[PDB]
Amino acid sequence: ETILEVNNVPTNATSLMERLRFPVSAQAGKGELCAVFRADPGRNGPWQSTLLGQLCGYYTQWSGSLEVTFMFTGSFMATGKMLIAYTPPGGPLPKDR
Amino acid sequence: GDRVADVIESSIGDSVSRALTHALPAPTGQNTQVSSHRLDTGKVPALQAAEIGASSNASDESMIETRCVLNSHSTAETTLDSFFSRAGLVGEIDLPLKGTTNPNGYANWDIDITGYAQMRRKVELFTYMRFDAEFTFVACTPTGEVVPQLLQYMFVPPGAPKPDSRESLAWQTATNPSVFVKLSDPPAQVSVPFMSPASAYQWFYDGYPTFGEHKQEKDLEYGAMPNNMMGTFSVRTVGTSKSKYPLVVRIYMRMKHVRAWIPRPMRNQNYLFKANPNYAGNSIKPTGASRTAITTL
Amino acid sequence: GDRVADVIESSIGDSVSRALTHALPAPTGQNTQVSSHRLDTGKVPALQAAEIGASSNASDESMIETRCVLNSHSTAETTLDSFFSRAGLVGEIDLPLKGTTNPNGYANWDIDITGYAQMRRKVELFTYMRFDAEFTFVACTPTGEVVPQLLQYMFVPPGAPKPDSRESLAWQTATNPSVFVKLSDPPAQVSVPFMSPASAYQWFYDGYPTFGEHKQEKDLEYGAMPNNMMGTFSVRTVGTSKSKYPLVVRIYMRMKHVRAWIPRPMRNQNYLFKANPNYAGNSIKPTGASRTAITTL
Amino acid sequence: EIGASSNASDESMIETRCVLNSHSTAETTLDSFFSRAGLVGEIDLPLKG
Amino acid sequence: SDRVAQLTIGNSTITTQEAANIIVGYGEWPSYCSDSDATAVDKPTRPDVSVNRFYTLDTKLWEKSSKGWYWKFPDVLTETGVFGQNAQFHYLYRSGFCIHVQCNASKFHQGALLVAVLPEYVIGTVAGGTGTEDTHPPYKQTQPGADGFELQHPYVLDAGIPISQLTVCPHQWINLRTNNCATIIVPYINALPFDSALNHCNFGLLVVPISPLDYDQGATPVIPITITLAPMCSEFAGLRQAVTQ
Amino acid sequence: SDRVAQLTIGNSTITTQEAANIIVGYGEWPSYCSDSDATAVDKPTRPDVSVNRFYTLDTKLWEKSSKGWYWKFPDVLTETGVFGQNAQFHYLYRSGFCIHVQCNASKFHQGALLVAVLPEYVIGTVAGGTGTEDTHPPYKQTQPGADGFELQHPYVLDAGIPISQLTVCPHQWINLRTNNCATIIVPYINALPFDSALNHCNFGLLVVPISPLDYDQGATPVIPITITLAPMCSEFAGLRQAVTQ
Amino acid sequence: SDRVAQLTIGNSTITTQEAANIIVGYGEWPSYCSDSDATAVDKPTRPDVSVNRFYTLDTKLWEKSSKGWYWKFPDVLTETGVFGQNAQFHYLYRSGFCIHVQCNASKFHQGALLVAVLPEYVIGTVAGGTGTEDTHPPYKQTQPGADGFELQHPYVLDAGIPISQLTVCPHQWINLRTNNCATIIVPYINALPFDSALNHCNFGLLVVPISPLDYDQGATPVIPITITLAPMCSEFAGLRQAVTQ
Amino acid sequence: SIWYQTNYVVPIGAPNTAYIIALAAAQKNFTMKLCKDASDILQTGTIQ
Ligand SMILES: CCCCCCCCCCCCC/C=C\[C@H](O)[C@H](N)CO
Ligand SMILES: CCCCCCCCCCCCC/C=C\[C@H](O)[C@H](N)CO
Ligand SMILES: [Cl-]
Ligand SMILES: [K+]
Ligand SMILES: [K+]
Ligand SMILES: [K+]
Ligand code: NA
Ligand code: NA
Repeated sequence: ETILEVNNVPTNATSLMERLRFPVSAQAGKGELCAVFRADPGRNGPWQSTLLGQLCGYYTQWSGSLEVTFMFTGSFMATGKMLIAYTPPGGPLPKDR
Repeated sequence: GDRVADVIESSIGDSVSRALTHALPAPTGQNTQVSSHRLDTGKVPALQAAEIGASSNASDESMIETRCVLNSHSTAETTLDSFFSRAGLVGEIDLPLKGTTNPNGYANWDIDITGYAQMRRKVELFTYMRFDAEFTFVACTPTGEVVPQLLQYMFVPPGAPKPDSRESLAWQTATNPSVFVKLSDPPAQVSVPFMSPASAYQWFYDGYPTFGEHKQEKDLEYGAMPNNMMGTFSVRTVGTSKSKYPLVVRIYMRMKHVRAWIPRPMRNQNYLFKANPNYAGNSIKPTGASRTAITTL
Repeated sequence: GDRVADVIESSIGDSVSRALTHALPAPTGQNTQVSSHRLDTGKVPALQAAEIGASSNASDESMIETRCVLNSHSTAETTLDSFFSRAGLVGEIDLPLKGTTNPNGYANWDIDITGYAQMRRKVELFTYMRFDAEFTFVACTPTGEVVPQLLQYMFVPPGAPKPDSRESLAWQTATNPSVFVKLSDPPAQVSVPFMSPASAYQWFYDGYPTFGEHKQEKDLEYGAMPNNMMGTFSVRTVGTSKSKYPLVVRIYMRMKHVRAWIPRPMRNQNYLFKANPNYAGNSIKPTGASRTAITTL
Repeated sequence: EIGASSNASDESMIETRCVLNSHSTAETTLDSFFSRAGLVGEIDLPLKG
Repeated sequence: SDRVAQLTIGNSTITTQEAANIIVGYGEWPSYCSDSDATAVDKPTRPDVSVNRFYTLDTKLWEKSSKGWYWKFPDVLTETGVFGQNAQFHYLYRSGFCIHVQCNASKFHQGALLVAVLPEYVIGTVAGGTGTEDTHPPYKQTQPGADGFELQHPYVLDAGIPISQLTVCPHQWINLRTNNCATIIVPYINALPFDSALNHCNFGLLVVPISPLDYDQGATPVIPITITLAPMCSEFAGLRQAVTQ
Repeated sequence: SDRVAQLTIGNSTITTQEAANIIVGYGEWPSYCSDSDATAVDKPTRPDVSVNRFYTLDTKLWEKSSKGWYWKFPDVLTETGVFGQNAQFHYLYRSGFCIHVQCNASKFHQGALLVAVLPEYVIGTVAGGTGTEDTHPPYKQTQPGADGFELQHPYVLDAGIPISQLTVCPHQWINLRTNNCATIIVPYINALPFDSALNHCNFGLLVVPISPLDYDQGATPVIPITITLAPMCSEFAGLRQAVTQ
Repeated sequence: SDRVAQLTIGNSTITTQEAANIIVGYGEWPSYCSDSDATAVDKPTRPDVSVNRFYTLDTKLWEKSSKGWYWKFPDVLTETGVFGQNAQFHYLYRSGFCIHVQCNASKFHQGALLVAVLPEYVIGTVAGGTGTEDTHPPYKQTQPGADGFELQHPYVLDAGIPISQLTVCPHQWINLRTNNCATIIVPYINALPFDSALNHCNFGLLVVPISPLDYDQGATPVIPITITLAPMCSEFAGLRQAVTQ
Repeated sequence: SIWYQTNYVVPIGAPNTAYIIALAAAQKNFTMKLCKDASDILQTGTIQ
């Protein structure tokens, strides 16, 4: 496992490190979207930061399952429950939870 | 575990393809057996019912009196490899000095064998085909002259960077396969494996490659099968300065280790465009020749 | 047959109810065993976690020092038949001489035992009940006097014609069961089987009997279970002329061969209507008694 | 935090069928990856220069 | 080891690190209908993974003044996913359910919810207040769908029965200092082998605060309660066109 | 005994008293996908009776001037019944089909229809007539749904290939003096183990009059052709929300 | 039992009550050089306890704005204790290392450090900014000694390579809500059996905040990161006078 | 896609925002084929 840049938005050199982590915070309500990304490992985007993504670049075809492990780095006193979903081909970006 | 009877006596999940027919060896044409006259009621081999969907099962022996003929005529030349393992032209690339097309000493050809009719009509006899191939590259000037020029051929699979100049960094070819050959050498020749992500290439794909609305603007993608898109064949003269000679590269393909499935009717109208069956609606011609009347030759 | 592994290792169709618990014989109250002092770490029977959903498993022996008590106290009186096989009033029919109600010497009572609170509260302790029943009919005048009058009781199952007069042809009772008895005879009494189309009668049915839009006009059918609708009990004085006496028929039911499933909280508000749990919103009372403070009796 | 990669597999996260995988791992050996000739040097021998 | 748990069914997995065991209603796991209990003769359809999976249907906000809510089964799901479609195209249906109620707060918040399953949960009305009117609950109240419905009089469960005795039903508590979820497995409960998913709700799910939510000003004030459930051993029969009511 | 037949699958039964046997395309019955041909790892769903049953989808009128029609599979069914729902909720699909084409007339009517199944039936355009324009067929023509579509140039099958050779494909004829139906069983045909029911039509069904319909004035002039079909061994995988395109 | 740990080597013992296991780099424990891998013929000296022991070398302050630091091995220790003396008096040296990085905060603080070992950590320069100047890093930057050095551009690790892939190297994380230390055992890594402790750094230790340090005003704001390390299986050869460079 | 199932909850005194780090890799059934050059070439002019 290598770090996936889900937060691949900031581009100025002094904010590049921010690409390595994304946030969560107290929401005021219900079923809010936190983040989204394509699962395609050899496509431009978040996966380019991973060694998998890079090695993928030297091969035309691939096959297999992938896995993304999310580590929470808030304080010990913080709690929460998140729903992480994988939408197979054909399903458009989910509008709601 | 399963306790209800219907789950126990279920055929859900049966993965065995039950076949009604089987292949038999047949190295020669069938022989003819002696037959005699038959004047019998009830038995009637001449009468058929084409509606069933089968071909007639009547043979020479049951329709006329036959002698015995021992037939040694071979069936070997009609195997798929006999039919297809013959090299035919599938591509032509021009590298002129002055021009509109590939004028800068390099060219990128997307691999598609449907640009030439002889070859295209043969492969389209089937729906699916799986095979390996031998590619031969014949290069010379437009008059067929052989000049002292060095060329580089590079196979660029989908996703690899396509060169955009005779000096592109992509020609470093550290992973893609490249062939360096002189026009004065015999034609370059290599073996290519079966490369599709699918189990076979398919000359016909009745569908779309992506989901979504299929608005007229994106109807040029109907029938587009990415599984047949093997990449680009790129060629260049090897130099930082322009070549002194105008060049032509002819590409020949020879299939080998061929398997084919689902035969279909053969093309009877001229081809107009690559990978698409459009035909000229104003010039629909009969499949073959005509005559003036059904009662005269 | 099934060839794919997932079909073979499937539990689809398992009809065996896997039970985590089992009944044990228990004819007497549990005994008490001698216990002594325990001054130990790690072991802690007094501490619980009610969140789990289970009741405490701590016993007398583990909380105080106990002596041995051999308990012979029987558990027989708390079986369902002991509790329910006692006859209680479930219906009352008036046959007056002058009046608004049943003034013509006959009456039709739809069988429903929810009109009387003592009985209704006991059966509603459970959701489903299956049982046979013994019905006793006590008849007399409104003062409790016994007069020389002949009556006819007829059970009219759903779909059988309900009498509409003391002289209805339906009283021919050629198939329905009827009881002819005199008020001077002891109370009539009969045995009735479990008659529902369902496996049990259910005092609570969270649904509608029919499909369709459920517009406010037909909301009186919410919770209506035809499976509990056993028909009509019809009674008449046996004559073409009016009876000389005003009569009252009291109906008692005694369940027997009882089975019950799914216990529920017991009714804590007065009943208002038959077969429906409406309660007076302006008079919601605490389940039991109150006191002025939590620190004094 | 331990430093290891996740040990969770498809089978323990969703209900899976049986798949017999014949896909080869031969093309990702070091020789498959590296035994392909690439340009590493260029030398010019001009007339004037 | 009683506190950590993973529930996986279909293409869905739920995790919890503050559980309080699992309740199996009436000590019986769900099962398919036997050939001797069955009566309908057509071969049923048992879709399996496409219908027996977790569906997260709704989130409520727990407030210091919340009364409590209820949902009806299978009503909550009749319009969701492949399960909904089957419930609509078929006259007969039966299944068990795995219910997972979620609610996390912090070690400084407090409160306790009673999470219970009450079979045949018939709703009553206040009878015009005086108790003289035989009024009836409207459809949106007896079958509220995925939104659930708020209790008007939790003490008598809007049905004239004491919530103090609701624990005689399969249940768990979500007491914030202890756990953040409740998991209840319910077998199919009915007096018939199969029934209509539309006309009949086999049971109701009740989530009622018994010890009110509390915390000091400054601590996250939005404390959601999310309901996730999965049908188990679903069977459908009596196929025809799709019907919603 | 070759002429009488009964086809029963699911809750549906078809009868015919003037059949001409049954064709099993490419001499192979439909089957489920094996564990070695499969690639996708999720456990598929196989609904069985609720999707493998006969659906009567359309009726056409055979007229003395009819050109012929085609339907695409599984397109014809993606919006019908429980099958449609599954095809919409799942990315992957595969199944075989039993096709039963119906057409009865009288012993005084005449004509012959060719009923054939052509795998990967790619439609072409007339290229602007002159053949200089690279135009493409629109969606309603490549996937006509249950209505089917009428052939513009039957002789070249709207694809530049001779209908005279269409018999190299699984087929039967409905020759009125002989039979009143055609029955073809088709196994799943594709170069992949499963595929999208929406983006890809595995085969097209062609019903083309080759010997035109005729009868004397006074005989019933309305001669319908009805299409009834049943998916066989349907499997679905890759579940998510419902999608129609 | 994965969280509590005691490391004892030489006359030194380290304890931790919030550990996250131990990483053994490349799954191989340190060992002495075999007679077949060796080339130098003099009998080595293996001081044992006086050099293989824990040395606490430095403390850094983690601030909300910290970029990260690195240390080079064996550079950090060449001037410390009996180990330093041996590294100076001998031409040849080899050893493995047990690295223990320490950082405790409170249950109300948060943040995550990536602690990794990168063999042959060659430092690059920004090439005059425009990238046209072939400038080189100075000695104090390539071998910073016990003080370590602060990263100028952590994202590319001051060497044109992505820190996002640094986890392909032996590492642990110090995520404050979970643990307060990282322990990595590194075997001797080199393409030669012994080498100069002065001219060559076999690997660099990187301590980089990836999830920034945070806490509310009023909580202890000084959060140190202390580095303690122990050489393992140290061997020295090629004795002469002491040399520092 | 990542959604809030309930909510991020914290007591008085703990930060209101926290971060998640994602780590990705392939499973054991993962294989690749048809070796090709990567889309990027990390040099502009000649490397000196
Ligand atoms: C160094 C020179 C190597 C040249 C590499 C040639 C690779 C050719 C692979 C054979 C591909 C078969 C043709 C496949 C598809 C058809 O052309 C069309 N796309 C069908 O629409
Ligand atoms: C000749 C006299 C025969 C009298 C026949 C009496 C038959 C009574 C059958 C017992 C029925 C049990 C009560 C069933 C349902 C409840 O009363 C309500 N409908 C519940 O809503
Ligand atoms: Cl990809
Ligand atoms: K022969
Ligand atoms: K006893
Ligand atoms: K394998
Ligand atoms: Na014959
Ligand atoms: Na205990």
